[PDB]
Amino acid sequence: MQKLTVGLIGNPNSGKTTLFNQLTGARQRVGNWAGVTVERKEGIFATTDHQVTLVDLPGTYSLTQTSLDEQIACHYILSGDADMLINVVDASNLERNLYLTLQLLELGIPCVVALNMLDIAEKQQVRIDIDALAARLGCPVIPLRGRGIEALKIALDRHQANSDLELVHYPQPLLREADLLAQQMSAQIPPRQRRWLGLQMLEGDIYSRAYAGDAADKLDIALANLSDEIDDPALHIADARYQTIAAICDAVS
Amino acid sequence: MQKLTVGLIGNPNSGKTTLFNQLTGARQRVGNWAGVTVERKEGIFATTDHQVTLVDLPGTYSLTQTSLDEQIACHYILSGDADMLINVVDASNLERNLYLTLQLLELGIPCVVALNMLDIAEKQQVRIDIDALAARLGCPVIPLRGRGIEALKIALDRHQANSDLELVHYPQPLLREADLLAQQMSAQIPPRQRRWLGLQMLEGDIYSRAYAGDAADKLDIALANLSDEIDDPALHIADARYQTIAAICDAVS
Amino acid sequence: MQKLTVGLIGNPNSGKTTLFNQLTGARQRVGNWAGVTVERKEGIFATTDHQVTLVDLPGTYSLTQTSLDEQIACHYILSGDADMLINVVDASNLERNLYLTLQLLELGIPCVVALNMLDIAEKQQVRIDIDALAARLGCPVIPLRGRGIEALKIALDRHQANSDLELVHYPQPLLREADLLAQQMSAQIPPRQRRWLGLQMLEGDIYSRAYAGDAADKLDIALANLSDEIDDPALHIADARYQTIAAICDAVS
Ligand SMILES: [Mg+2]
Repeated sequence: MQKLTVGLIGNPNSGKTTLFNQLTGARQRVGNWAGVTVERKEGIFATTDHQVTLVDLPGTYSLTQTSLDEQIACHYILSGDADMLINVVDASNLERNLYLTLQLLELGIPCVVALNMLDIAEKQQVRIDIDALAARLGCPVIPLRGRGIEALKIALDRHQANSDLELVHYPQPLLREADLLAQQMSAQIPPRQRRWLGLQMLEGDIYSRAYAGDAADKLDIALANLSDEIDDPALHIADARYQTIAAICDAVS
Repeated sequence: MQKLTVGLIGNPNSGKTTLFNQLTGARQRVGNWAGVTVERKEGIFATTDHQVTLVDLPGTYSLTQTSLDEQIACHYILSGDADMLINVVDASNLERNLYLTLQLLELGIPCVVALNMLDIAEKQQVRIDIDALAARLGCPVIPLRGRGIEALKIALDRHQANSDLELVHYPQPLLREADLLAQQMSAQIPPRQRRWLGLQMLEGDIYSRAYAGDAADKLDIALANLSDEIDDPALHIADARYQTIAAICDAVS
Repeated sequence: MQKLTVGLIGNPNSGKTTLFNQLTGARQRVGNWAGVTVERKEGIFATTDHQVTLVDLPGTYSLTQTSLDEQIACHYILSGDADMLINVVDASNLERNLYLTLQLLELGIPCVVALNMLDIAEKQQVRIDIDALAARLGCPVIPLRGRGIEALKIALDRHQANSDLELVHYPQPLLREADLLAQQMSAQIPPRQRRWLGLQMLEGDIYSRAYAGDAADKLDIALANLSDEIDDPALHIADARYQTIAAICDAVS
């Protein structure tokens, strides 16, 4: 059976260790994240086609104060160590969850959404439309009797590449700059990421500057172009992302 | 920012002035429709890409007694003045609303559906499936905290062309004639419209004859062909449109 | 009007004679299935494009003890007598119904699902999402005031070919053998069926061996290959089909 490294990532409190313990059972071990004493849990389970190494990522609300759990998930996410991500998403706080989701999706990392706590969503009287959600995100959405798990495993095997949906609608000025920023960036990172990194820099993401290399000192002269062409830049971006999530939610829940 | 002329159209009582006042705020003015003393409200708002001139069309149940509100919406709709239409649709009377919708869709006018009064639909215990509705119509469907509006604006920018769905299933005889009628028609009107006009003439739409030009006096000899090949013609057509709406509704609500 | 032979097939008790009596009214007659005294009801109704000969198939839970109702539906299904199938499916026992459905879909027979007893599903508090169901199955799904019937008729005309969805996710070893089995099989049966037949043989379907011809005595040496490569074979297959239905249901109901 083929090897596959999957990252497990989600918001804190959103059922991420439950999923990990059910998937790996006993075939798990605990180490520390390199250089720190933060715990790194790792595990293995078998799908029809793969033998999967599942790495439990620290629980987080955003990829971009700073935080160590945060620097860890992000650093790992940008490393390419992972062939694919299982994004555990709490159905009963769907909007706040999709924030992390969209980031993974604009990065372009092959992603399977594991939609949980669907019992609480019923009580609280929320219904998500699974497959409408899958169509807007561009990636399979699996609702979790060990059913969800089997369905989740199969999706890991069958899913290869998220659809390119251009999910956020940005001012054209903004994209022009994120792009001009993105060519000052290391060949070492894929295209979609360099775009995302370009946009993060225009948002005031300080952290991201350290991922940008050659594009640190071009933010000021990029902030040159936009002043003409526009602005409120970090404003337009946060907003665009906020409109994109608010509209999926109103369409699917 | 780019200019874009959008028509606003819907059934009376279906929340069409509310939407118009929210979109344009104060940047509106009132004139009269050319040649009459019927009020024509016009307004402007800004999307990410466009500066939109919104023209409020008289409220109507059908494009095809006669009526002046009716002659006005239709005349404007066939003029091409409008780059795009926002079709305000009352969720709580979805079937009766889609009648106007289908007409716009068989005409081929780039169309964004604004699905409102979703509060009344809840109480009355109706749920519409937004994105299944969007897939059957071939055009974005936006459910309206100023959320819906932002989602509506973004769709105006992103939507270019309705999908060609062949939505109504017609007897082949019927289409043969609507088509033979449609070549007797002015180069000045697009293909989809000339087909629609051909069909309207076979339905007994008297009004449409004045849009047909050269194809007035061919209805009798078109009604020649169908007598052989079929009939009940105005019957088959009204019915086909009625089946098409009834099946979308049963599939999405 | 064009001729079209449709088979009507479903589980017992799932409303299959009601649908048949409504579609054909009085234009029905009763005969016996060739060689037996089992009743074969046949009927005719008119669609917009076709004049349909509807043949009522014995009610059944599976295509693959043995049974005569069972041998009859299957034999007819593999004969190609039918240009298309109307699969009547009880919404209130959706999972148990889809078992028969999947078999038709892996065979590749142009299929229209007629989704009934939607009243009982409401009471029992089940909602099916029609068009999400249609998208996963690869075939139109029509929910049945003579509405459903009209919508059903139109779909018969418009539907030509199920989408190829590879619905069940099989171990690659399994498919390798079902395929090697499938070339030992008569040119007389289409590709998708010979694959299905290959898989049925590896499942312990005894009945299917008589459809396989030249591939009877290769099951033992096919069971050669898999022992190496795997196993639990009939296990993996039944399971794969069970996961596939369980995941559609969790996604659409
Ligand atoms: Mg849906």
